[PDB]
Amino acid sequence: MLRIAKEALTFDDVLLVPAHSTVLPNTADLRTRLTKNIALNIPMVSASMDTVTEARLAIALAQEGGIGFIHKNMSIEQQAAQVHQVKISGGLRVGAAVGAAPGNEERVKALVEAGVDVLLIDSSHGHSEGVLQRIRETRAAYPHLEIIGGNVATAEGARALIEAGVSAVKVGIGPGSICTTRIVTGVGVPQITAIADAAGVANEYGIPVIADGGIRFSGDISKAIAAGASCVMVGSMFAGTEEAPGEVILYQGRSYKAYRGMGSLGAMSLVPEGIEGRIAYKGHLKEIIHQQMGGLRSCMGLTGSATVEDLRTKAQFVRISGAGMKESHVHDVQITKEAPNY
Amino acid sequence: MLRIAKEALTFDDVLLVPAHSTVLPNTADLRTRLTKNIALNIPMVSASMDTVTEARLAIALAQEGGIGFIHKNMSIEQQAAQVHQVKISGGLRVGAAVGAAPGNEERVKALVEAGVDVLLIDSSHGHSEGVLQRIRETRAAYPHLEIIGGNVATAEGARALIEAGVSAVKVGIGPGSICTTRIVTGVGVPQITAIADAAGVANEYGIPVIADGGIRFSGDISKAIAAGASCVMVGSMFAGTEEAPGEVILYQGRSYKAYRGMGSLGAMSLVPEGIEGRIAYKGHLKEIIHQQMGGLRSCMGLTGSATVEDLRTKAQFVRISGAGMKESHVHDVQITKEAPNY
Amino acid sequence: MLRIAKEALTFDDVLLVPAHSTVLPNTADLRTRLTKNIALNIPMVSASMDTVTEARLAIALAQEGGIGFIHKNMSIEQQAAQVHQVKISGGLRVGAAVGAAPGNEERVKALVEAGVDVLLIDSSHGHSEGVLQRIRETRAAYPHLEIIGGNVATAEGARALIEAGVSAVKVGIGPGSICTTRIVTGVGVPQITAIADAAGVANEYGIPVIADGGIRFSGDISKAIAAGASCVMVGSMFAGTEEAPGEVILYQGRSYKAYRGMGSLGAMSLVPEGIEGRIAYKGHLKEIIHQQMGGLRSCMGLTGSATVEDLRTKAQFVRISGAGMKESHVHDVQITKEAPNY
Amino acid sequence: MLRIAKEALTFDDVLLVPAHSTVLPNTADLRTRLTKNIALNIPMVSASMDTVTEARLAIALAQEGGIGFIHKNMSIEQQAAQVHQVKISGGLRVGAAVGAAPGNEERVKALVEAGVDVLLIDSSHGHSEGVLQRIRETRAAYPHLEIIGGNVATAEGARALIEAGVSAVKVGIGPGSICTTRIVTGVGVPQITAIADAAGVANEYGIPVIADGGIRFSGDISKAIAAGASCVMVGSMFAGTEEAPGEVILYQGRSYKAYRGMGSLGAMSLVPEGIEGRIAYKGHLKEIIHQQMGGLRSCMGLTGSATVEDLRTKAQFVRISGAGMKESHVHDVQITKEAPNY
Ligand SMILES: NC(=O)c1ccc[n+]([C@@H]2O[C@H](COP(=O)([O-])OP(=O)(O)OC[C@H]3O[C@@H](n4cnc5c(N)ncnc54)[C@H](O)[C@@H]3O)[C@@H](O)[C@H]2O)c1
Ligand SMILES: NC(=O)c1ccc[n+]([C@@H]2O[C@H](COP(=O)([O-])OP(=O)(O)OC[C@H]3O[C@@H](n4cnc5c(N)ncnc54)[C@H](O)[C@@H]3O)[C@@H](O)[C@H]2O)c1
Ligand SMILES: NC(=O)c1ccc[n+]([C@@H]2O[C@H](COP(=O)([O-])OP(=O)(O)OC[C@H]3O[C@@H](n4cnc5c(N)ncnc54)[C@H](O)[C@@H]3O)[C@@H](O)[C@H]2O)c1
Ligand SMILES: NC(=O)c1ccc[n+]([C@@H]2O[C@H](COP(=O)([O-])OP(=O)(O)OC[C@H]3O[C@@H](n4cnc5c(N)ncnc54)[C@H](O)[C@@H]3O)[C@@H](O)[C@H]2O)c1
Ligand SMILES: O=c1[nH]c(=O)c2[nH+]cn([C@@H]3O[C@H](COP(=O)(O)O)[C@@H](O)[C@H]3O)c2[nH]1
Ligand SMILES: O=c1[nH]c(=O)c2[nH+]cn([C@@H]3O[C@H](COP(=O)(O)O)[C@@H](O)[C@H]3O)c2[nH]1
Ligand SMILES: O=c1[nH]c(=O)c2[nH+]cn([C@@H]3O[C@H](COP(=O)(O)O)[C@@H](O)[C@H]3O)c2[nH]1
Ligand SMILES: O=c1[nH]c(=O)c2[nH+]cn([C@@H]3O[C@H](COP(=O)(O)O)[C@@H](O)[C@H]3O)c2[nH]1
Ligand SMILES: [K+]
Ligand SMILES: [K+]
Ligand SMILES: [K+]
Ligand SMILES: [K+]
Repeated sequence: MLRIAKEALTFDDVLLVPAHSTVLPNTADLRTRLTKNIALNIPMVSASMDTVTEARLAIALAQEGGIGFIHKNMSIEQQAAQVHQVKISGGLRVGAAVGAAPGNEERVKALVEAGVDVLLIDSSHGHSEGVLQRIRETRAAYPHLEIIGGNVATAEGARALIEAGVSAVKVGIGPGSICTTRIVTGVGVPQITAIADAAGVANEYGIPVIADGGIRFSGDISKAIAAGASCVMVGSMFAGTEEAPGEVILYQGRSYKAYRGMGSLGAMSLVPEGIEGRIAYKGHLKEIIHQQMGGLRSCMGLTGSATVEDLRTKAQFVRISGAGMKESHVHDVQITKEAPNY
Repeated sequence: MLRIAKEALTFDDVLLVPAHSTVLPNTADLRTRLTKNIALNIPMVSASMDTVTEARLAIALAQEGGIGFIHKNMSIEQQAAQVHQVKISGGLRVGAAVGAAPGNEERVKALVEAGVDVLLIDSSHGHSEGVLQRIRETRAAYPHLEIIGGNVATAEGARALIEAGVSAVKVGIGPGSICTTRIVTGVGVPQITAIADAAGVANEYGIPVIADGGIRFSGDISKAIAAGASCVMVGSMFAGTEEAPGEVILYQGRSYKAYRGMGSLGAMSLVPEGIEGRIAYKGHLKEIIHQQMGGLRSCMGLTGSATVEDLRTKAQFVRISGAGMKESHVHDVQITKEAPNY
Repeated sequence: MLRIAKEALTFDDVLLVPAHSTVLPNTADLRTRLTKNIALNIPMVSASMDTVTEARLAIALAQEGGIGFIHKNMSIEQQAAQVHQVKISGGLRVGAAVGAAPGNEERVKALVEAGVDVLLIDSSHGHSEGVLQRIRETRAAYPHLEIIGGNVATAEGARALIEAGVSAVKVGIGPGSICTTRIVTGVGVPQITAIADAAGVANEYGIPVIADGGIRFSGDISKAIAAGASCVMVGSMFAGTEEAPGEVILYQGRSYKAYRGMGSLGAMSLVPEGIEGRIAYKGHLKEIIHQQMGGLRSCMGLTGSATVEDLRTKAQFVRISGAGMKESHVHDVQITKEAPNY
Repeated sequence: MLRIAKEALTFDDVLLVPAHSTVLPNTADLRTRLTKNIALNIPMVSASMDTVTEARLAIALAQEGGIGFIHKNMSIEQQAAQVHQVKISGGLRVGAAVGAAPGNEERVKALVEAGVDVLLIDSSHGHSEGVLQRIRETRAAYPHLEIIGGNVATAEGARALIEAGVSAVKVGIGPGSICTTRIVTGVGVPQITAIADAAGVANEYGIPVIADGGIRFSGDISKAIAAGASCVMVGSMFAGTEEAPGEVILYQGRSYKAYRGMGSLGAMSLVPEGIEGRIAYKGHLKEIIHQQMGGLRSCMGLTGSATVEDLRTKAQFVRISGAGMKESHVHDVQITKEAPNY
């Protein structure tokens, strides 16, 4: 009577199993794919959010081997200009977002004319007739444009996007840090299972999966890749960097920047699907990426994964309980110094 | 040796799976049934509680497409008068509660004479000889009166109520926010399983199930409907509105109203089965309903549920762990603004 | 490789399922057995602890239909005198504790001479050669003395005690509120499973099981009985009453009494297996018993259990998750008044 | 699609089952093995950490029947001198650590010349070509030197170490109190399962398993042994003792010592895998060992384990839920005095 499809898992439900290794962290190969036609030197892309990615962060991230997605909460002229600013900064790639609603044809044309490398239809509605037909329309108009459609969280959603013509499948319905879709609507799929379910289909086509949302610690990047993702999209992890939009706010001896959902009231201007918040100031993006990729390298040394494909297709998990996750964190000790990756 | 019937689930144990959709939130159809003979434009009814539903809230709720149940903690004359006040307010429907104990015949007669649309026998003892024979007596005296009996939490309880002649089955033993039945007695069934178990029987008869208690967020409304309920009954979600009984209380810069169980000592005047509390002031009921139904509409857009029946009979769940629920909430960020639906 | 016998449950893992009922709380029959030869009017006995049971509480409890166990942390003459004081208070029954170590023969003789109704060998070592041979020695010396041996937590422990000649089996290794055996030693069995496992054996002999430790709320009493216990032993629930030993301590506007484990350093005067604490002052034992038995009566009304035997042998459980237990408690509301049973 | 090998358990997921006993705590035999050739009078060894083990603690621990591992964060001359200082203190055994990287030949030679009893290659990379070939090189150079290699967390890791020539297998990837490997990398195995998996292989060879990390309470020592370990390695439990390195720090009326991971930035001088912290001051190591071994003795009395081998090979577990662990701790009472083992 209760129509329950299966028990789905998230990052804190699993750990990666150490295995025979010939890999040292400094020899690990971090290269991967965003699409069949767009390679990345590291498996990180930035969220299309108004508190994460404008040209400044997109440039810095691309210089580190990732790609940024310029957010849609600005005029067409402004967004095209940001794309152009990244493109003229010496051989760098950039993406840009547009919404799922009809009437974005002019915006897409302007972004393409500005040299955008990949268009994102930025939505939770990947498995909808509207988004699928938007993808088909876009693929007709731009036969050689790399396209990522709305997010999905299932095998059938991934298949539908692929059949519509996307270049990569992005996975995540409500796992975001600043996000309340799952609470407001009741809808979502724990992210590890969501990634694996999508990958089971996408792998058949050689189409990359992008794991979007819920990444808190560098270890979550490893887990997302092992679940089947070719790369991760992050908001919180990059929010609060110097390069992210917004000024640094001093409060009670500590520094912060604003970070908000794109379905928050502030971002939309209504029934919101995110909140408005503040996040500790992180310093420069370069050091954050170094910390995060250091964790992933150390993972690859422990799992014996020479490349991201090895991690993505060969590494094994164990299922854990809540006590297992409490043991994984610091426990039974007072932390006197905050570590740069914790 | 341990007589354990099965593992039962509640709202936070499950999420709804996104599916193919042709539904936009503004095209979703929220109409449903309270009984075979009483339709609702939205799937919400208010609790028969002395801190939730008197005529003022019953009127406002009926104007929004729901129905209120006037509580029993007042004299017969007062309760009939409240019913009458809702009935003369332009085409509005109303319910009213009576207790399970013998001797309520005069009260029932007065409520019927005042034009009550549906009588509720307001109790946790739906599966008891007393309540079942009270239903039979009432159905004999008023062959055309819509009747809802005591609450149940099982398939057999639902069957018994149906065989006694009820017009809808209401489900919930102790899930309420302000309620302690399960702690004081040890008795209850997690609400998602309770709803599904009742619905498995009630569906055979075309008899609506009402999911009563434990609804905290709009996403819980979606889940209750998908578990099999035609509509939800809420106390906490409407307590604290301007229209609910009681005055607004200012304390340390914030406003509150009283909210208490009907088995609390205060409400009964003894071994209580609820507590007395205060709840943040919510403003006008209209905006709360708009927020809550906005969440449900957004659910229906994501699940592809065109109607409440589609959600109730076709949408699928996934089982989740505690980590999955922590990911669903806001996490790893400081909330600087409270959202109207969170 | 990991020798794991099975997954064991405690009170918060389960709820009782409501069933057809002809029972009202005021008609429920609370009578039960402590042993085949000692009946109780209510299913409650007090812990043999120096912060719970001396003559004053033993008298008050016996007047309410239970039995107290006078603790062993006093001289032989003092303990015999306390027994005598309960016996001369008009037809009342009393128990008394002795430790498991050799050399307690004189103490046992003095307690028997004072008229003790039941002797408890007060220990966690029920399944030990020493305790079993102590029981055999005692049964030889006093062929008609009701005897309860050391605690057990397994079927085989219960069988061994029965074969040694006990009159009741007491179950509980480390579930106590003030107790640390499970943390210090790593040994124990979650109490619901422990009770059921013991009862599976004891039921074959018609020998009562006493559920000792871990009872926090009245609903836990219901659950212990449904798991197979004929009655419960409580420390925390009665500590802090006016009748318990110790003076009332005022601190920051609230009143307390001391409550400590019998393996705490304070009680022993070493490697302790309990702690020293304070518990809120509860008032008179009579009102506490009324609240606790009111909860049990309300359970019996909901489960349709006319007698304690019906609850003990017929009522069904459902297994629940942590979300199910959070729903059972008060949730999402501020408690402005503390209820007498919560 | 999700490559999940099995559900793995940690200390708080399990309890030991009481069994028939002829063992009293004072008759329990605590003797065990560190290697086939090195016996221990108690099953405790100290972590090779710069805030746990230098000569002073190594001497005190060896006098109590354990063995200390002098940490590697000092010059060769200094480390050899510390070894020598323990060796000349009247018949005492000592170990010493070296890192996994090439170029430690001189350090090993100096430690051997100073009389070290056992060499530890102190690493998380036990299952790596580098560590395995380091073990082989060392075994070639010192055919009669007791060697422990890098840590492992799997059956295959244990087999590989054994085939390379180790004298004991040490188990633990990231369970440490002050440690963040699992969070930073995503890699690890809950410690109870890790120990059992290693032991399943090591038992075939008669090779001891050492359970390293995650031990918080004395009951965890019992559980590690029952999972298959011959002895435990502890950092937190001994940090903060008078004999551990570092001065006592007074802060707000309480005393502390520093305790930090060996992958913390402070210890390494970078992407750290531990943190820097402070731990409450514990007093002299002798009393801590007495408390911890008192807990283990009490376990052995309850499980009927006459020897450590009996506990290690015969004692049974039950799986528990989070409610079972909450019952095991102190609950529902205010602790007015801190117990020496809690
Ligand atoms: N990945 C997620 O779980 C998630 C969820 C909500 C919001 N968001 C973020 O917020 C922004 C808005 O995302 P969104 O579009 O999912 O939020 P949304 O559900 O508010 O939809 C936004 C617009 O798209 C159209 N739309 C609404 N429901 C639709 C449906 N069921 N099918 C097709 N089209 C529909 C409407 O025109 C609407 O104004 C984006 O920047 C996105 O990244 C993400
Ligand atoms: N849905 C729930 O889980 C729940 C539980 C307790 C109270 N309540 C609320 O509190 C109020 C009282 O509800 P209640 O009647 O369940 O509380 P209750 O158990 O206190 O019963 C109230 C009255 O009904 C009769 N009654 C008591 N036990 C009975 C039984 N086992 N069978 C038949 N009749 C019995 C008695 O005359 C009693 O005074 C109502 O407004 C109700 O909504 C709800
Ligand atoms: N039910 C429990 O889980 C539990 C646990 C510890 C203490 N206690 C309470 O504390 C008091 C002491 O109880 P306890 O005796 O279990 O604590 P314990 O384990 O400290 O034993 C106390 C005495 O009994 C003897 N003893 C010790 N270990 C034994 C063994 N393995 N087999 C046989 N005899 C042994 C010794 O002489 C010892 O001094 C009692 O009042 C009891 O209620 C209860
Ligand atoms: N048991 C654990 O889970 C754990 C984890 C991290 C650190 N530590 C502690 O911190 C210290 C450093 O331990 P570590 O060496 O595991 O930390 P690590 O991963 O930082 O490695 C330290 C050095 O060993 C070499 N190394 C790095 N990765 C390697 C790999 N994949 N295979 C082979 N060699 C590699 C490098 O030269 C590196 O500088 C030790 O004292 C150790 O006890 C323990
Ligand atoms: O449910 C949502 N409501 C929102 O308001 C919202 N805004 C962003 N997003 C999504 O969250 C991702 C960022 O997540 P993290 O901060 O966890 O990296 C992003 O990359 C998006 O997928 C939203 N999701
Ligand atoms: O166990 C109970 N003790 C009480 O004192 C009590 N009062 C109300 N109710 C029930 O709780 C429902 C309201 O629940 P929410 O606040 O969660 O919406 C209501 O609609 C009722 O079903 C009670 N349940
Ligand atoms: O592990 C233990 N260490 C102790 O120091 C201790 N003292 C009492 N007891 C046992 O706890 C029971 C009382 O438990 P409650 O307070 O939960 O009712 C009692 O009835 C005893 O079974 C102890 N258990
Ligand atoms: O992940 C790690 N990062 C670190 O920085 C670190 N330093 C020590 N160790 C390991 O932790 C063990 C001590 O653990 P406890 O404090 O829990 O006894 C030790 O015995 C080591 O196995 C580390 N692990
Ligand atoms: K850890
Ligand atoms: K979220
Ligand atoms: K509740
Ligand atoms: K306990």
